[PDB]
Amino acid sequence: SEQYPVLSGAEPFYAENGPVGVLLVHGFTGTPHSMRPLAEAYAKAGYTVCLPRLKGHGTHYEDMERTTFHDWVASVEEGYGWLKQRCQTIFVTGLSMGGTLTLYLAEHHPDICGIVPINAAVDIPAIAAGMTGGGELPRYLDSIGSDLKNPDVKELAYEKTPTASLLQLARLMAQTKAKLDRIVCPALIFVSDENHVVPPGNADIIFQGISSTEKEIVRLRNSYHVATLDYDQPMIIERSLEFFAKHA
Repeated sequence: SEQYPVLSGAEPFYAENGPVGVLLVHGFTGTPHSMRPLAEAYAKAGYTVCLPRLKGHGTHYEDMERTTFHDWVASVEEGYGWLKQRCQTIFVTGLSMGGTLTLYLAEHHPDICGIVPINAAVDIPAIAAGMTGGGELPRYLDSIGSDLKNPDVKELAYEKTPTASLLQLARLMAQTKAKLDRIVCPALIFVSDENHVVPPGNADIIFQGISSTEKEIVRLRNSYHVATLDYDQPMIIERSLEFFAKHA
């Protein structure tokens, strides 16, 4: 149970429109802020939209510290269920760990129409390494800002990362990576060529691992990791809309 109140800007976003739905998943220590411009664009295009707030996110990092990856999965599952009550057709898109959760969801549901992971994380060796090796880490790691090309964007995210939450992320990534072959729905995979957080190599692990018969990669050349708020935002939105229309 969250002990801290939800912060302004971190609210989930819902829009009831047509029978085709899009689930949007934000990232680790992040908030719905990172996916909001996408959610709004898709809503305006006539899609039913669900952008949930991950448990322990958008409140306080102490809440986050208390969560496990199961809680984050449950938050996304709640959004899937909300769409299930309203939509004949469901797409899922997500940034970073949101992309990881997008893959995870496609691995455990048979009726997802398509996925759009954006810089999804499935293998970050430094993380598991540090959780089981190296020296003892502080309880909280200091955030020093978001990986963005555009300097004038401020992402709404925690100023500290609970180290305990890193193990949860590592477990989520490991279990998602192991089950990639269960994914059969069409996939549009975005990857930033320059990325200082997730190795772009992850996109290939995903591309090769999934069983999808229709899969594509779009390499973004004008964005860093937080691409949804970076210069390539218009392309991400446009290509995603084309993807939704192609498969619905």
